[PDB]
Amino acid sequence: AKDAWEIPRESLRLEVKLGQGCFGEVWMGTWNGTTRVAIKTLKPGTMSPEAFLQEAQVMKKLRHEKLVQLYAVVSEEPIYIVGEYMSKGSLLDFLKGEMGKYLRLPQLVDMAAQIASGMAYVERMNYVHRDLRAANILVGENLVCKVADFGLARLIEFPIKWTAPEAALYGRFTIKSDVWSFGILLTELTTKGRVPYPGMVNREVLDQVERGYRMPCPPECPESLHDLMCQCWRKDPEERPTFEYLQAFLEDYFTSTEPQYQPGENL
Ligand SMILES: CC(C)C[C@@H]1NC(=O)c2c1c1c3ccccc3n(CCCCN)c1c1[nH]c3ccccc3c21
Repeated sequence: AKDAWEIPRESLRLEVKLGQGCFGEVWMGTWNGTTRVAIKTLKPGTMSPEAFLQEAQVMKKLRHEKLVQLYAVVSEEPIYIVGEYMSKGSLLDFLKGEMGKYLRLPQLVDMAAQIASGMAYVERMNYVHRDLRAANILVGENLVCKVADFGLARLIEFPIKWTAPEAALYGRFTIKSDVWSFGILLTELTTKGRVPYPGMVNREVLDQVERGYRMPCPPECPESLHDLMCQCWRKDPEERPTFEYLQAFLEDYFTSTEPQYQPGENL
């Protein structure tokens, strides 16, 4: 047979390495000498397809403005994956970078809104991400944010700190378990890249969380946004808000929730 996304190898041209990985690397290049693309290569032979194209198989059935776009694939060795190019790289690196110092609440909340918007689409498609966090979020020009990295992210039929209890203990990955991760993601944005649960390892946090402990309101962060985190951190996953609620709440934040927001030294 043949693949509808399959393009010839001579259609692209790798130029600049964007960052090596433990399963390959990412390259900026030109598709047909006109299309600016981002090629995800392969480093043999750890993976070594399981299939490695499963990253793309899901990116075929999904399409949204807040999701990183799939362009094409290459089935023969060396295996390649062509897709949308995000100039600023990972959100985590971006927050930890120089720009993180100048980011304030308006920009941070707006970025979360886009992610919530992207995840709202995923919610409508009846899909789960299973690894929603700042490291898996690509940022481009004009502070645009797009959901990325779809490993084993499938239908409905170890980042423990970002993972919901029922998903870590019983493997019950739902769209409501992604909401949990979104609440953790909101702490990463309000701390500008700090690892959640500071001074706390995987075993002690899982026990502490199961007992009912939740992360405190981060410095300069308003109570209204912290409450949203707690809603996402409710023990019973059915009570967690939808991404439809999350997107709408964030988009209308500085008008309907905090109309009297005054900038601080960090937020
Ligand atoms: C559409 C796809 C093939 C390429 C995507 N486009 C980029 O510009 C880009 C991309 C990825 C990506 C995709 C899938 C899995 C991991 C990926 N990574 C590693 C980051 C850790 C993810 N949790 C990427 C990355 N890293 C950067 C650094 C600087 C500039 C651009 C990218 C950059």
